[PDB]
Amino acid sequence: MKSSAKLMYGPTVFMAAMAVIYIFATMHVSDGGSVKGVEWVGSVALVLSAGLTLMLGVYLHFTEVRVDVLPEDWEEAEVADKAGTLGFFSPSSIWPAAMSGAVGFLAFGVVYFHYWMIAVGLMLLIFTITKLNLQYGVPKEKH
Amino acid sequence: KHFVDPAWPEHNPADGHVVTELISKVAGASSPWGDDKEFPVSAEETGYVHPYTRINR
Amino acid sequence: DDQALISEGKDLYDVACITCHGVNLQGVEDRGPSLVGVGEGAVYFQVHSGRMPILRNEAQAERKAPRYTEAQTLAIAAYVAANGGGPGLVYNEDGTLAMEELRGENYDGQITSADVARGGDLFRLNCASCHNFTGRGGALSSGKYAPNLDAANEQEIYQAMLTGPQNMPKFSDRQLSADEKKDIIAFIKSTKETPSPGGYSLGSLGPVAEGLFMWVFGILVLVAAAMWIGSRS
Amino acid sequence: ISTVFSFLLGLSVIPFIWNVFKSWRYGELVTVDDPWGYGNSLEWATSCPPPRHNFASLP
Amino acid sequence: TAVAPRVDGHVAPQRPEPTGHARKGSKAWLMMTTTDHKQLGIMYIIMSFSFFFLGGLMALLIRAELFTPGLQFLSNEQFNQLFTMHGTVMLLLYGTPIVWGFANYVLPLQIGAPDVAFPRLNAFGFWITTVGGVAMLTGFLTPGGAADFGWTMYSPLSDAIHSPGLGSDMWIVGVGAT
Amino acid sequence: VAALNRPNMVSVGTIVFLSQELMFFAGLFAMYFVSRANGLANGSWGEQTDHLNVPYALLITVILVSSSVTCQFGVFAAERGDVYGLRKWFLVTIILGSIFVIGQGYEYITLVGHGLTIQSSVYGSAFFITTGFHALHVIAGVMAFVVVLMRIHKSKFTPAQATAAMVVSYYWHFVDVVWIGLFITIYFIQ
Amino acid sequence: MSLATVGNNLDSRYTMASGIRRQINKVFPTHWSFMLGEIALYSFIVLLLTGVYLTLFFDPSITKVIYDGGYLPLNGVEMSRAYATALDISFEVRGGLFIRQMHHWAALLFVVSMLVHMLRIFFTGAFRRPREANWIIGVVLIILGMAEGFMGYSLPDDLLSGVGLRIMSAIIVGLPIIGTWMHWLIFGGDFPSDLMLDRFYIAHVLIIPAILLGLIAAHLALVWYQKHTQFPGAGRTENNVIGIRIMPLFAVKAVAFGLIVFGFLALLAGVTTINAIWNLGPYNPSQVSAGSQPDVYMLWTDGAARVMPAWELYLGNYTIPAVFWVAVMLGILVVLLVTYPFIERKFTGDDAHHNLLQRPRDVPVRTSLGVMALVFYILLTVSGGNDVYAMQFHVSLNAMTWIGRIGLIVGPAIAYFITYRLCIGLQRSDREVLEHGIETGIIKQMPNGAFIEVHQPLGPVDDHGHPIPLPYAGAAVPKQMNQLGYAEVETRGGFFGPDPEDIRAKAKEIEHANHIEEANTLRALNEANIERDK
Ligand code: HEC
Ligand code: HEM
Ligand code: HEM
Ligand SMILES: C/C=C(C)/C=C/C=C/[C@H](OC)[C@@H](C)[C@@H](OC)[C@@H](C)CCc1oc2c(O)c(OC)cc(OC)c2c(=O)c1C
Ligand SMILES: [Ca+2]
Repeated sequence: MKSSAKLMYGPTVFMAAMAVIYIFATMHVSDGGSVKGVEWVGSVALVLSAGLTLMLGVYLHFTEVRVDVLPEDWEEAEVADKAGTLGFFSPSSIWPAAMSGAVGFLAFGVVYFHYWMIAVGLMLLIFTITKLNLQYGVPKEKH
Repeated sequence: KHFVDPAWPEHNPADGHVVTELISKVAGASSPWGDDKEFPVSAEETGYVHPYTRINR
Repeated sequence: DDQALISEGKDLYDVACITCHGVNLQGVEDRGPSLVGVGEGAVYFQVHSGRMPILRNEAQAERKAPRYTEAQTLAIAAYVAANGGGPGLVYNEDGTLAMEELRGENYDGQITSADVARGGDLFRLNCASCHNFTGRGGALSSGKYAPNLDAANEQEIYQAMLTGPQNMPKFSDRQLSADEKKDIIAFIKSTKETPSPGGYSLGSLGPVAEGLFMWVFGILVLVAAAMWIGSRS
Repeated sequence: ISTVFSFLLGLSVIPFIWNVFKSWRYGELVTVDDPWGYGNSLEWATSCPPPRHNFASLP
Repeated sequence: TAVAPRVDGHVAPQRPEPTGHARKGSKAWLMMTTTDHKQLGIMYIIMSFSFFFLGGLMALLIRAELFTPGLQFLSNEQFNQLFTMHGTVMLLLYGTPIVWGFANYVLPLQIGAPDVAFPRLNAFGFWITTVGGVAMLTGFLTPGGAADFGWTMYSPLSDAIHSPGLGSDMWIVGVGAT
Repeated sequence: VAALNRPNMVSVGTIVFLSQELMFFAGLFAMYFVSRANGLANGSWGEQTDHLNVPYALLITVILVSSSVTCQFGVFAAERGDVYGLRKWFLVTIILGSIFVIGQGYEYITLVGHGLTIQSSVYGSAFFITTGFHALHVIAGVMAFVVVLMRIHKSKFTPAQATAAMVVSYYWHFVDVVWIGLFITIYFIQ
Repeated sequence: MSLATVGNNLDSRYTMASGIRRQINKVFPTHWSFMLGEIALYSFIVLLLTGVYLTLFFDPSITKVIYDGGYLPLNGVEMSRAYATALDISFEVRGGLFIRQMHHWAALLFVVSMLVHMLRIFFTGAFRRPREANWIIGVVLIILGMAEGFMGYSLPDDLLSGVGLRIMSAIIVGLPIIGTWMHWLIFGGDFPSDLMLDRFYIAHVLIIPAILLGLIAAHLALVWYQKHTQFPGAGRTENNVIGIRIMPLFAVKAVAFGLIVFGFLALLAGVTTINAIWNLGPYNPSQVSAGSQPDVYMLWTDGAARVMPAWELYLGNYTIPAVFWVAVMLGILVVLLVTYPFIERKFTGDDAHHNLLQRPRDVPVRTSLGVMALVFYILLTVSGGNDVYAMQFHVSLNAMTWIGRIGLIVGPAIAYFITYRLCIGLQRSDREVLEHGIETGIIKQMPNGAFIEVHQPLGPVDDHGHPIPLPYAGAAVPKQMNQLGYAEVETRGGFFGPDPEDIRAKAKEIEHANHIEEANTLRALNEANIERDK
């Protein structure tokens, strides 16, 4: 995954440049349609955005440096090079809808700010995420 | 000597680890049923006993 | 003093109240009523509790965060009271605006139980029909409701009783004398501030609350127990 | 003028809903992997509709 | 480049069945439980076009009331609620979910994958978007009505001191869920 | 004959998710800094940071970084295939995270005891929104560690459970970093 | 130990051994939902004990008295002796509030446990021949439980309870022709009456509890006699029972579940209020409250009273009040419930003798009818508390009564449709796995490029790998590999370290051996069943 990891440095350099430019400009430049002073929202936003693209670019690069030459990253790969297992995928699950319902109960409790609704929604949410994450591991019944 | 789980694959010790945080030996998620397993098996060795049910008509 | 107070009140009125109540407090046809003759009590209740300014017409204006300080509220109340008087605020013997001293007619440090016992009957006859036993609230016609009596301070309870806000009836001091109002205040604040002896109150709504509690979660946990003890095959 | 043509633009969805509904259950059947003929992308290398796991074979 | 052998007994694989030939009960429990990216994509697209019809109906009420100078059937409040919710529905319940629905359907077909990476997270995304829509539109069921501060929710007009109805909260949690 | 090394898919998904959680906390930090600018425009900010308690904050910082070291020891245990080392270190990490959140709750209780609240000042609003959202993220992290311990209790320890443990370690490292940054802004430079 | 003597006496005097031996070997199936009836039974036991306790401190008289007692915020207030002794239970008796709280919580749990137990009986089909008598007894029991709870909360003579007595009296006067005469019979006069609370008292403590105990005794005797039903499953036929014997397993399980229900009701009794009668004040015909609802098991009746329009008949010098049609509707529902096995016999054409339950997915009409009746009952319950709904979620109260009216039509229809299709979908999902086997979730790429998901057949296979599809047997079909056991833990030991290897290997050996033994037991039993049908 070379090109994917490497193309995250375009926007990283650009957003860092725009961050420093915006910062110096908003603190030093004066025009009649704004008040001079560093604008903190855009400052923090742009530097953290460059942080996000830095994060992905660096992690994906640090992975790329020790993955083998895969057939999907090769220009003349034969279709039989990926023959074998591809991986495990969930065939079905009721718990995504369950989680959406838990989050719905939580959000309506937050709306009305009923304390019992917030408590029950948080309980439902931890339960449904737990049951999602225990789906393919529940024991066989021992009776 | 240190402990290894009985469900853990055996491996070439020069090849590092079965899995680590950056890399795996599979493109998707590893299976809960152990990747060393090969499916299907015989129905006899799943242990499912298919019932025989007759209801009164 | 009072003329500087009336100046401050007029200036605040001119940039916050003048679109719905008019420059001479006469009212604007479908935006707001006339304020001529409402008194300082009406302005105190409405502004201090946060009900004014209304910012959209509906079935009922709601209590929200106040837009003006208490001093600013009293400035506006002075200015409105100059346009034809009305009922005023309850001041204590020293001259401060009365607050915890209204907690029963025989107040002296703590609430006395005779006041609570008479104010309970007064509240259960004149008030609880709309606000439920112990003042948790109730629903009226077409999106209207009687609020929860927790947020109101003692002055606001008194001025609510005097001014009859929105669909609330008026209770003059000839109808419910001063002592009967103070006992109603004592009862509200006793019940609003005494934890139930039998554990969690479940909002004090009445049987629907305990219903929901049991008939969902109570039977759910014992179904969980049954599934723990029994077989799913 | 704007509102008159707005109601026209609102009527525009009536043939669209009817076309979707009718064609979903009585529409002309597709007998080829690529009924437009010149599909560039890989989705036209598989059947209409694809099987559960998309590809019965890859080119 | 390698060449395969002309293998014996070869016949092309079987074609799946088109739509409209479904037996009853074939999609209810499947919809509720599926992690197939492409059924999920069809669900996304149907959902977003239904919301398109809702928001557009709000827009046509707006255009009806702007037809002539006076207020013929709407109030100022109701007109404000209408443009606010037209904007929110069309951007956040039609636009973004139809983007992700088309992506869900065609993207694994375009790159040559069998599934998407995280199937149950895909299912979760669909259902949480639907719940966000339901929450956002639930404000209209109040007596005061929906939110009426424009889809931008400018402040201090969005503060509780200046927009106290419950719909103003519902709008927030709606966009959050989406 | 052997199989090729590929990117761990679940790790990639977790890192993308943690990038967007960093972008969540961006906004709260921006709120803080706008508030701080307005507060230093008349020197009121310093009088509100005169309620802070830097030694105690540094203490719970030490505790949280120790817990992150602990969960990385657990990661090592997992990738070697050892359920018992993992199951030990993750419990130690859960204990340390519980200690963190209880200490932060005590910090709130004492700050409320003498002034600072959401309503009493703009400083209190910024302080409690930022530290409260972070504490909620810490509580979700310890929830994650407990659910991992359940998973490896009642399902055999294959690599599929090891990957889960490793990505929950990634999540705990993210909260540790958010704490170091939040501690550096609201306690040191103030 | 001396037991030789004890048994020798007992048997010698009563010829006892054969009978008790027949009893200790009785088999019970152990599905979890077969516990639900026990919950109601244990609730009833708690109700009797706490009830007798409360009779030692309660004076059911309507005579007025000035209160002087523990609760000082009602000192000097005139109240009936009923309300006064309720207050004295609450504040003068040590632990009295705890016991009254437990009594009321147990009443709620009693009615809801009977409700969900009846739902098991309905959806699983257990009412069918030979078990319609238990259905009839049971609907009588649940109606009597409602009536008992009404008379129970009516006794303390607080304001909220007296409003409910007022309403019941007003229902009874409205009935033609005999409404006024019925009222003067029940109450012994105009309402409120000198004998009102005393008749309610003896109904509540003696008469209805006696009908309830006699009917529970007949019910449980009849379930013991006609042995318990069971689900389809390996080895399970119409002509047997499979489960666990009474001694030691089922009896210990029942005593433990009784402990759990007792302790749960005891915890409720302390950590949450249920009827702060002191906050309501004594009864006054002129006063009322906003959210003055009855208890949850009666909310459906109140909701009926709310949704019925003002359809009143004026026949010259006479009139049939609007609230007549409420009583008609409620009566119809009640009569329909008690006569369900018989209309199902009419419309299914089945009158056979059944001992194997049905899964609710396999019988979609009954499931959909039951669900739409649950939606009907839940909408009547929610309309019976609609003003609390409106106050707390800010809906229009007029919109809420209209939601009640329009929804008692459209809601059950939508519910029937949704339920029917979900039933058939679960049904069809079972056939998918009996045809093609369990989806393992593993996706495997073939050399031609195909992605194929590995299935696991549950039965034999054809020469081309495709399974030979098994027949549906009425039982549950496993849907994931962890159900067959392929995620079971392969290490034995505590939390912080393993067991020694000598124990671990031997233990896993024993475990695998017992699994094979149990499987072969069920397979041999299943083959004996096939053979016994020739
Ligand atoms: C129904 C007809 C009512 C009766 C009887 C009483 N009140 Fe009321 N009250 C009612 C409404 C509809 C409102 C809302 C008014 C508004 O403009 O918001 C109120 C308001 C109050 C308040 C204010 C509470 C607050 O939020 O600050 C109080 C303190 C109050 N009412 C008290 C009260 C008392 C003590 C009553 C008996 C004497 C009483 N009200 C009668 C509706 C009704
Ligand atoms: C022998 C059996 C019973 C006796 C002796 C008994 C006794 C009593 C007594 C004396 C009261 C006094 C009022 C009070 O304490 O406030 C009461 C209340 C009550 N009873 Fe019973 N009872 C019995 C059975 C039942 C049953 C079987 C039920 C339900 C089906 C029930 C439901 C109630 C309820 C709900 C109350 C109201 C409790 C309260 O509001 O505090 N009782 N009972
Ligand atoms: C206080 C009331 C009740 C008690 C104590 C009670 C108790 C029991 C018990 C213990 C069982 C056997 C175990 C079980 O199935 O859970 C049972 C079975 C049964 N119950 Fe009830 N029940 C009550 C109410 C009802 C109601 C309301 C109905 C139906 C309307 C009903 C109908 C049945 C039937 C038909 C059976 C036989 C089921 C079978 O054999 O599988 N009972 N009851
Ligand atoms: C000795 C007794 C005998 C012979 C009784 C015979 C049966 C009569 C009726 O059927 C004819 C019966 C089904 C039922 O009436 C629908 C009654 C119980 C009345 C139930 C009832 O209570 C309420 C209640 O308690 C309340 O408390 C605060 C409040 C209520 O509304 C706000 C009600 C209510 O609205 C109804 C209908
Ligand atoms: Ca117009």
